[PDB]
Amino acid sequence: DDDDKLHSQANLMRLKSDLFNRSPMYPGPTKDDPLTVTLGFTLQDIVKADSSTNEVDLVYYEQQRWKLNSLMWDPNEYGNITDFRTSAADIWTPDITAYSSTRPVQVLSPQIAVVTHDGSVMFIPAQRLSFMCDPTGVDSEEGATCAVKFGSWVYSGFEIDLKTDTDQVDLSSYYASSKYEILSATQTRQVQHYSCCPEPYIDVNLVVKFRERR
Amino acid sequence: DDDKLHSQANLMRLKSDLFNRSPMYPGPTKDDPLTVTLGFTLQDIVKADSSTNEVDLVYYEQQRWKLNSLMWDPNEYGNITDFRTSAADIWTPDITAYSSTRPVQVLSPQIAVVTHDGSVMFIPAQRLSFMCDPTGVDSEEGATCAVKFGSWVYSGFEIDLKTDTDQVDLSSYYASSKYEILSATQTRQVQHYSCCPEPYIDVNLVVKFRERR
Amino acid sequence: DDDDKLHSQANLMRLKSDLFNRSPMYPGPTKDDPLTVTLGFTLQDIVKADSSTNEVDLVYYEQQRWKLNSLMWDPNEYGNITDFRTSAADIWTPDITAYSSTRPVQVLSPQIAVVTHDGSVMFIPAQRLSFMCDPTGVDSEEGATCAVKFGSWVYSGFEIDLKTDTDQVDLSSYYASSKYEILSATQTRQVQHYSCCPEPYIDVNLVVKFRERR
Amino acid sequence: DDDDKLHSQANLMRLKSDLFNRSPMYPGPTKDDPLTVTLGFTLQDIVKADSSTNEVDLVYYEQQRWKLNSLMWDPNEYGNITDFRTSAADIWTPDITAYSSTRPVQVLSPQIAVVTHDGSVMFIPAQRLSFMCDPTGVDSEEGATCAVKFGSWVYSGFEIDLKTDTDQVDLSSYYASSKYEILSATQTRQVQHYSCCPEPYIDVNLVVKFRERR
Amino acid sequence: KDDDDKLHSQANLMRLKSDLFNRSMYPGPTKDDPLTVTLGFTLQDIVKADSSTNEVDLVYYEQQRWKLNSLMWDPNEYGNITDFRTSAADIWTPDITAYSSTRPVQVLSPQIAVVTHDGSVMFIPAQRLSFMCDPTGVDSEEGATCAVKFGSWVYSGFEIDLKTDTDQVDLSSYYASSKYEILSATQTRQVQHYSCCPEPYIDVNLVVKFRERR
Ligand SMILES: Clc1ccc([C@H]2C[C@@H]3CC[C@H]2N3)cn1
Ligand SMILES: Clc1ccc([C@H]2C[C@@H]3CC[C@H]2N3)cn1
Ligand SMILES: Clc1ccc([C@H]2C[C@@H]3CC[C@H]2N3)cn1
Ligand SMILES: Clc1ccc([C@H]2C[C@@H]3CC[C@H]2N3)cn1
Ligand SMILES: Clc1ccc([C@H]2C[C@@H]3CC[C@H]2N3)cn1
Repeated sequence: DDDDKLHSQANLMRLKSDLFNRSPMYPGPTKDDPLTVTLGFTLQDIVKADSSTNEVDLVYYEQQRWKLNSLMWDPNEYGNITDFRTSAADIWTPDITAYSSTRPVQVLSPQIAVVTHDGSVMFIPAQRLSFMCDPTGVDSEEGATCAVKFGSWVYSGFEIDLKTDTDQVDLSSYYASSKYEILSATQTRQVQHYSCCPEPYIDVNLVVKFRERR
Repeated sequence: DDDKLHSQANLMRLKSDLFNRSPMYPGPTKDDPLTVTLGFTLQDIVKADSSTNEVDLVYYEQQRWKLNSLMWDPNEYGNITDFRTSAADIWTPDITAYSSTRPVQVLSPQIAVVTHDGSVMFIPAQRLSFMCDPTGVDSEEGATCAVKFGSWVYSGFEIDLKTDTDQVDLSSYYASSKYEILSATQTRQVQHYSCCPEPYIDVNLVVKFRERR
Repeated sequence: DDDDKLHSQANLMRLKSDLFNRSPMYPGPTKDDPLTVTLGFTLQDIVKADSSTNEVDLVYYEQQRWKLNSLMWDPNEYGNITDFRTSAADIWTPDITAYSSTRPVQVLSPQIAVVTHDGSVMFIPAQRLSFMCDPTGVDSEEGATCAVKFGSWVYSGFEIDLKTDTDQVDLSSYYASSKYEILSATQTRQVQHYSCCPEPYIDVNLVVKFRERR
Repeated sequence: DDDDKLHSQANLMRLKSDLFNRSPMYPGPTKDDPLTVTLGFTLQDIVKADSSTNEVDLVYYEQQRWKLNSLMWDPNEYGNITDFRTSAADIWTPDITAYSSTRPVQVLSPQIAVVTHDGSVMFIPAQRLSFMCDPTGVDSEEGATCAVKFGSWVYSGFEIDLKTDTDQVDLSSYYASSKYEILSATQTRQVQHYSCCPEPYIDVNLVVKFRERR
Repeated sequence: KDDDDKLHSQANLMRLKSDLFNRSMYPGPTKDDPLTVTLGFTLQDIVKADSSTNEVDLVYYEQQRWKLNSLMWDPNEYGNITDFRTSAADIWTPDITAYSSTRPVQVLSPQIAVVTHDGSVMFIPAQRLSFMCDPTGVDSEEGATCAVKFGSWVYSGFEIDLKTDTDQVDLSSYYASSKYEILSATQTRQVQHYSCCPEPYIDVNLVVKFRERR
């Protein structure tokens, strides 16, 4: 049964080939082919809050899900391969960007996604973000409140739509011994209009109330 | 399903037919001058280091230009009016801050939008450290600083700049920033440099600011 | 005279060619072809502990080992070459990622591995890591305790399995005059489940007890 | 004129393709075929003088100019194209290096150079340099005084020679409101010798005298 | 006259280089076919000693020297070309790495090496290194004392050997005005053994004894 191993790999190498070098590179969404990306935020730590610049440093991971008929296949032609991991470079990925960011976002996780036979893609980049947020109040019972919104930078609402599965930011993995404890963190979808462009823009707005321990 | 398949067969076609045959339109020439429109939305003045006289801004810079070479007719492609593309896939203008003091930091996806008339728009969100003496930032008057943005390699006869208005966009300036803005103006300038015979256009960003109170 | 050197080289260039550029795959692990990676940690220095952000900086090396039938050769027909060094780019390498990390990991070693005729691969990246770690207690007899877990970020337990050779993290090479002395450092295998995914995920958890030297 | 821009381009695209793609790119100067770069500095600002490490940070741009015969063409064979801009990684560029630098040089500007028909090339990289410089006295009448030498790292005086246009640094762009006032800034050709190598090495010595701006 | 002579000299060096790389190739040292690098340090400056992390930052240049068969030519087929400069990435270079480093080494110089007709290569990368080093006592008569060993990361004592030209580090270029005076600096050949692997590994041990100025 090392022969069995060899087939499962002949097949995966074939599925991947037939997908990525047959009808090459899906060109991103268009008005005519809109795409909805599901966003979820696991907040792990509020690393730093610089009260003299009003920047705050978060480490989270952001879970992204979309679906593409172009990534669809029947397992029964690929030997019951239901899914597979691939390089995030190998496929179109959504350009989800933090709007109040103040340094380039730092990737903490491997650039790899998982594609399923229904053409559904899931991708979870863990990131360190520095964003505009005024920590005044972080040492009072009330704490301080901060927001940062995540959305497509280039695609409108007619091209990319966003939706969350839940309002509650995942705090189950929040670092126990963090300098700051979480009081609430909500992921909410929003529409904004910008002075650049006629169309609306979907973002998911992350709102975090927090304070120092003791 | 079916209709989706076509509008992507088309997009893959347009993209292909454009970027191949002239892989690289090779940039402007005196023969083929190009004007790029600049706008600045100021988001935040993060930091003002009075000990080094560096100031830190976070803004985004909106760039627009036009290229016959990116021109196409919607009816050739099933009414595709425009599309998103990688910023590496196309020629982009080399707009550089002149009094910058650290490499500019890109905060946005490197992607642009191309329209059927061959007009391109691109908006890099940037964090900039530039030369600026914040003395006065703690007085009613505040402190004034300037930093000029312009092509680094292309002259006025190759790239020209113009702004659609002189007021820097402050509608999205951070409400709880350490510094409040008093005025921010984007104005076109001509300078000459000791390096080169021809004139060089820059858009000069002028910002008066003071500490929030 | 010197001709012998020339053969050993023709033959290494041949083995490498026949392996890499006459492919037959390696697409990474799948359920049908699971892979077990051996992890070992040599802890070199606790560089910094920042009490105000609850971040700690470690310098270690991470010894990885796996096996691949696809990298297997009969040395007889390659001038009796038993192994060779290759660029880590030139092969599939496991995506072993620190979960509590707070800045991207810093590579301190050459991006090179050694492959043996049995298809066994060993790769030891030296790294600087910053992770969520609360140093409170670092200046008491007891010291402070911190954990960081290392695992595949994208491959589950059905694709990648992890195993240590020993529970003892290697302190042989730990800096003598480091700001912090180690009181124990244990590498222990674990299974977690995550909100993202149906299947379990293996990680090796590094647990470090430390305090300020005298 | 639609076509009068298609021709201009096809020519430039072909011109470039003739010089690099079709031509074997020039292997740097030799003792047998030497080369003179002409260096110039525009000093823009002394950003930081750190008297706890004796590092000073300058921001300046360095005008570089050399002539290559491999880079000559006939504007008659390319629709009268007297010159063009191209990326610095398409051509050979001199390795002019700061000798007393303490942090790898930071590029403030795009990596693009201008080539003219007679083969002359100009390159103006803008940079930030941390170099070894005791700033004691920077708060007195007479100020402090600092040197940093630029010159080829690898090529000696028989491969690369240096010229300046003038031994006055370009203070025309010095930041009027800089922490530091410039008192003098001179650039001078020099010959050194080092242990490594038997020939002499040519540098241009930048010497700044400055004080904290009253 | 000279226009032709410099077109010949170039065509030969263009040819010679394309003879050595674009044909004839060298896959690093083997036990079969070993190699000795000769290391030498010119220490230039101790920039920073951070007593809060026990990190020291040196700025030095490292002279590397090895000899390769695959790199020999006869100047009479290549018009008396005794040597040439070429990019480090066109030839094999040793992976001499700092063992006690805390931050990835920073390259202060261009990556170009010199190859002579007898196959010998010289490569002098200039570097900024942060390494593990308790600087206590640095403000006393007797100062502090620190070691950092450089040596191959992957290659054993049977693939790469090391030798130094002298046990004295070059302080003839030490920054006369640095925050730290050097009291001694010696480079010493050493053999280590590690858990990971069976054979000896050779390093050169750099040992610096230093104090703050006055
Ligand atoms: Cl494609 C993808 C992204 C993220 C993940 C997650 C599952 C485990 C836990 C976090 C991360 N690793 C799994 N797969
Ligand atoms: Cl190419 C492009 C088009 C539009 C934009 C803008 C839309 C969202 C909000 C500001 C910025 N991102 C940015 N880039
Ligand atoms: Cl290749 C090149 C040509 C010209 C220039 C110059 C244009 C602006 C002003 C001085 C410098 N930057 C810079 N680089
Ligand atoms: Cl390949 C090579 C040869 C020589 C050098 C040296 C010559 C000058 C002085 C030190 C360094 N720069 C550096 N690299
Ligand atoms: Cl492929 C490989 C082999 C061996 C090693 C190790 C042996 C010496 C000590 C640490 C590192 N260098 C690291 N990587």
